[PDB]
Amino acid sequence: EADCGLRPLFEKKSLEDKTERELLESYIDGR
Amino acid sequence: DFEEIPEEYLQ
Amino acid sequence: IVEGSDAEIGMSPWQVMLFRKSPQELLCGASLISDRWVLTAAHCLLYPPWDKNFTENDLLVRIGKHSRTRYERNIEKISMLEKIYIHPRYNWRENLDRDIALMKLKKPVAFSDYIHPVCLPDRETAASLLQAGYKGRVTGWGNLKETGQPSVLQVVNLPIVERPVCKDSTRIRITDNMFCAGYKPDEGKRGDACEGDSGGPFVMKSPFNNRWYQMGIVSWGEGCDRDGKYGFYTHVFRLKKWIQKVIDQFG
Ligand SMILES: N[C@@H](C(=O)N1CCC[C@H]1C(=O)NCc1ccncc1)C(c1ccccc1)c1ccccc1
Ligand SMILES: *[C@@H]1O[C@H](CO)[C@@H](O)[C@H](O)[C@H]1NC(C)=O
Ligand code: NA
Ligand code: NA
Repeated sequence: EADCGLRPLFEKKSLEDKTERELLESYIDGR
Repeated sequence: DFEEIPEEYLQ
Repeated sequence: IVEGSDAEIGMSPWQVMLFRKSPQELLCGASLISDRWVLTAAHCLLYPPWDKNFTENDLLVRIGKHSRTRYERNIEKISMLEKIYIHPRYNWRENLDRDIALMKLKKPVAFSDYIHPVCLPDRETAASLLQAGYKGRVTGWGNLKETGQPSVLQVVNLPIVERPVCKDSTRIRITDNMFCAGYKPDEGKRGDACEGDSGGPFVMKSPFNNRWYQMGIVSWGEGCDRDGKYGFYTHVFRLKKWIQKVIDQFG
């Protein structure tokens, strides 16, 4: 879907869940 | 220990 | 999920519960990839060593759930299966190679705050994110310990492990259609999938476009959360050509 992977209660309202930052901090590629 | 689901789904 | 935590509401809106009709019980996890298609592990549906061979009418899929056992009125949606598709080269005899299956629903499920599909990776997203040390997220209603069961959906974030370390941890023959994840004994964090979490998603949030991608399917392990053991996941991108072939032919 064009809208896949975007959560109504998080990405769609620009709210972060409590641990997604842990994932981001592990992603070195491309920063 | 599961709550019964509506009968329509088991039809 | 061992050594995880309670999910937040709407944290994993692609989560699917595969539910056995009789006896009423959790069969496996799964994930929503469109309004008509659910992805799971083949061994959730077919595993002859354990006399497991489910047909469509044996099962329901329950979407939008948080509580394990409650009927979540006005929130969850319960769908019937039209057809099961198991990978034609799923190796249940040896090592669960190509542990992947699709289910087409009889009717489209309505999206909501609690129900929304995950993306499947492209080659570039897979190449970028499937790297040792990069963390993904595993969710499920499976056992809390190897040797009880959760009130609500559990979540744990785990790092992908170097392939030689995966190989050296096990006597099972690993293939390119698998990857493994988990902390090492030294690392001082733990966590794992366990029985009942099979078929659920290992997801990663792309830092390029801020979308969640399903990179893996909970497949197998030796125990749960054992030091020096790792969880093994079906490599979704490596099997995507099959996924697309099924959906193009039958969708
Ligand atoms: N423990 C076995 C396993 O995971 N098997 C058996 C068939 C189904 C799946 C399962 O329960 N998957 C769910 C799972 C279990 C533990 N953590 C995470 C998910 C495994 C094995 C791998 C591949 C093929 C056969 C068996 C195993 C590994 C080493 C020694 C013996 C068995
Ligand atoms: C699984 O069950 C189906 C349904 O009858 C059957 O056609 C198939 O041969 C079975 N496969 C195995 C490996 O038992
Ligand atoms: Na080995
Ligand atoms: Na471990």
